[PDB]
Amino acid sequence: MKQVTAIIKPFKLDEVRESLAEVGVTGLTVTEVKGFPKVKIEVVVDDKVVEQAVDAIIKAARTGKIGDGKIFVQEVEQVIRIRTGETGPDAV
Amino acid sequence: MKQVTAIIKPFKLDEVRESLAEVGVTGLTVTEVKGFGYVVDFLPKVKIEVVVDDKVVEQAVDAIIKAARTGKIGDGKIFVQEVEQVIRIRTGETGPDAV
Amino acid sequence: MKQVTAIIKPFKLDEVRESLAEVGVTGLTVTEVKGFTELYRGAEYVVDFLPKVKIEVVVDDKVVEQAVDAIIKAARTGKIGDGKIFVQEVEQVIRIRTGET
Repeated sequence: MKQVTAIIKPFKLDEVRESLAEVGVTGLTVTEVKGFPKVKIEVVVDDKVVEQAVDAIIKAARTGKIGDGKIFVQEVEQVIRIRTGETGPDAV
Repeated sequence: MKQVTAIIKPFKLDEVRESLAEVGVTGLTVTEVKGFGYVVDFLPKVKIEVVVDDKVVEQAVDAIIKAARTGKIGDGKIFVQEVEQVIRIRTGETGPDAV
Repeated sequence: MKQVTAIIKPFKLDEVRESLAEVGVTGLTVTEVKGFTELYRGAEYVVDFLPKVKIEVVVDDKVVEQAVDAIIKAARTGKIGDGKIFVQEVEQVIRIRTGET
C-alpha cells in the first residue's frame, strides 16, 4: 500500500477530488499548508491503483502555468481501520 | 523507528493521548485536517503523529484503538511507516536515543 | 529522494528558512501544528497545547546531511522543546505541470 501526497493550488481541490472519485479513490485527508497558500491532499491506496490515482491527480490539477504542484509516493507498511480492526488492503 | 499516524475524530484526542501515555508514548504532533463525509461533507478531523522505536509499535497501535474505537463509521484509521533517521534538535542524539 | 521533516518552535521559521537557502534548499512546505483557554469552532476549551511549525522538504539523497545540519544549527535554542528532525524515503516525485519525475 502507498501513500499518495499532492500539494496543489486550493482552487483545484474540487476537481481533484472529483477525478479521484471517478477511479474509486476516496478517503482523502486535506490540510491547508503554506508553500515557501496551498492544499495538501493525502490518500493511502492499494498498490494495484497507484497509477490510476496519480494520473487522475495529474489530469485534474494541471493548469499548465508555473506552480501546479507536486505529487509524492511513499510506502505504507500497515493500515488499520479503527472501527473493525481490519488490517492491510481491506482497511483502505 | 516507525512513524505512527492516526486520523481520528477531534474530541477523541484527550483519550488517545492519555492511553498512549500509559504505554509510555508521548511527543505527539497534532494537526487539524478535513475529511469527507442533510449529509455533511467537509468534516473536522485530527491527525496525530508519533515516531516510536520498532518494538513499541504494536502497543502504540493497541492503545490508539482502545481509546478511539466506538464501532461506528468515522472512527478513523491508523497507518505505520518506516523512518530512516530521527535527530533531537537540542542535543544531536540520533536514533533510539532520539525517540 | 528523501523527505526531511522538522518540528520546530514557530519563531525559528525565518531563521531556519534562511539557513536552508544557504545550502540551496528553497521549496519548503509549512504546516501549523500543536504539541502538548482556546476557542474551537466557537466554544472555549481549556487545553495545554503548545504551537509548533512543521517544515517539510523533499530533496536529493546527496543533499540530506547538509539540509539536516542547516536545520539543527538554525533551530536550536538550547532549551527543552527545540524539536526533532526525521528523514524518510520518497519512492517517486512527480511535477504536475510537466510530468517530470
